[PDB]
Amino acid sequence: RRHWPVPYKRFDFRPKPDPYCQAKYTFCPTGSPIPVMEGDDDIEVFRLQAPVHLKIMHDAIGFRSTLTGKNYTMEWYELFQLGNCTFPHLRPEMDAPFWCNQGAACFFEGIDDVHWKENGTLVQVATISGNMFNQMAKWVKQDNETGIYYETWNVKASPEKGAETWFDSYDCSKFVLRTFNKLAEFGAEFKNIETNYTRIFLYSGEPTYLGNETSVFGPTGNKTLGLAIKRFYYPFKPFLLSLLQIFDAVIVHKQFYLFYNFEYWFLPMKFPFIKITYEEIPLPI
Ligand SMILES: *[C@@H]1O[C@H](CO)[C@@H](O[C@@H]2O[C@H](CO)[C@@H](O[C@@H]3O[C@H](CO)[C@@H](O)[C@H](O)[C@@H]3O)[C@H](O)[C@H]2NC(C)=O)[C@H](O)[C@H]1NC(C)=O
Ligand SMILES: *[C@@H]1O[C@H](CO)[C@@H](O[C@@H]2O[C@H](CO)[C@@H](O)[C@H](O)[C@H]2NC(C)=O)[C@H](O)[C@H]1NC(C)=O
Ligand SMILES: *[C@@H]1O[C@H](CO)[C@@H](O)[C@H](O)[C@H]1NC(C)=O
Ligand SMILES: *[C@@H]1O[C@H](CO)[C@@H](O)[C@H](O)[C@H]1NC(C)=O
Repeated sequence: RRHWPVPYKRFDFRPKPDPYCQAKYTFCPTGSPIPVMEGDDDIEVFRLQAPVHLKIMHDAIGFRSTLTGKNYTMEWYELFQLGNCTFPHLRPEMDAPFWCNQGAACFFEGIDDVHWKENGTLVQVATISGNMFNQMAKWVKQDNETGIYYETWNVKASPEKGAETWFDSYDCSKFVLRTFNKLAEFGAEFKNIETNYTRIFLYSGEPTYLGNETSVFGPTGNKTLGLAIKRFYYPFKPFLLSLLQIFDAVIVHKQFYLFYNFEYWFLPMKFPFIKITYEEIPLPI
């Protein structure tokens, strides 16, 4: 009882992070506000990729202007890093597991060439007007305030072509693709370069909707299933014992519990279970 992929749910505003969520490394340490370009400016648009399952890459977009002279980096990643966006914390004063899963956009001056050219990619893909850029900027702000949480897993029926997709992730690469589609809306024209992205895939049958955080944990909810989800999540955080628990839940018993849109789903795992691909997603036309 649904359409093929569950759509990503947006919000009217971005809440402040709970004080329980603290980062070891600060999010967007050099982030400057997005400047306003001159309309007739020429802004080179660069593809940026670097390593974070041998090929797990981080994506970002570069901008260089001819009038400003300076260049800039733009990315979208986790406020408290990947693990906190993928698995929750269990606190004893709460029936429900707590997440620090917020991701957001980061924009700052300068492009660190060595960071991307060493073990990654740095290639110009477009040239847009300042006007376009400014318009793009506006969209980013809206996006930054409506798409507030980071999601790791792409959930698909099988590695085959044409296989049904249950869930799309919402990470850095998806942000880059959103920006490029938006630029395409303005009429921007991309070079024809092979652009491959990292995608972390879970393979399962049709998911089942288990419920929101109050429909599962708390007084008006199932107890056995809540303790089941808790027992599923506990090994993913503080070793060998946890590895065996994870292998038994995911491989032997073919079970996954997916947090998506702040709701809980069940994934009947299958096939190669967890694959990390580096596949082509073409630039928009
Ligand atoms: C998208 O939304 C996020 C979250 O609301 C914004 O993140 C915030 O970005 C600013 C600067 O970009 C951060 O402030 C910085 O703090 C460091 C030290 O903490 C300082 O060295 C910098 O000079 C700057 O003051 C801020 O911490 C960060 N996080 C939060 C929770 O506010 C982001 O700026 C937004 N991006 C866009 C393009 O709208
Ligand atoms: C993931 O989130 C946890 C929970 O907020 C962070 O762990 C806290 O980190 C602060 C600062 O280092 C410590 O003072 C707290 O004691 C930690 N709490 C717990 C429960 O571990 C953690 O830093 C986050 N992960 C990353 C990579 O930033
Ligand atoms: C960005 O500008 C710096 C100089 O400030 C330069 O070292 C770097 O190569 C530039 N990168 C790109 C992609 O233009
Ligand atoms: C990019 O992905 C395609 C799949 O569409 C694959 O055939 C190709 O080998 C990949 N290229 C690289 C450099 O990994």
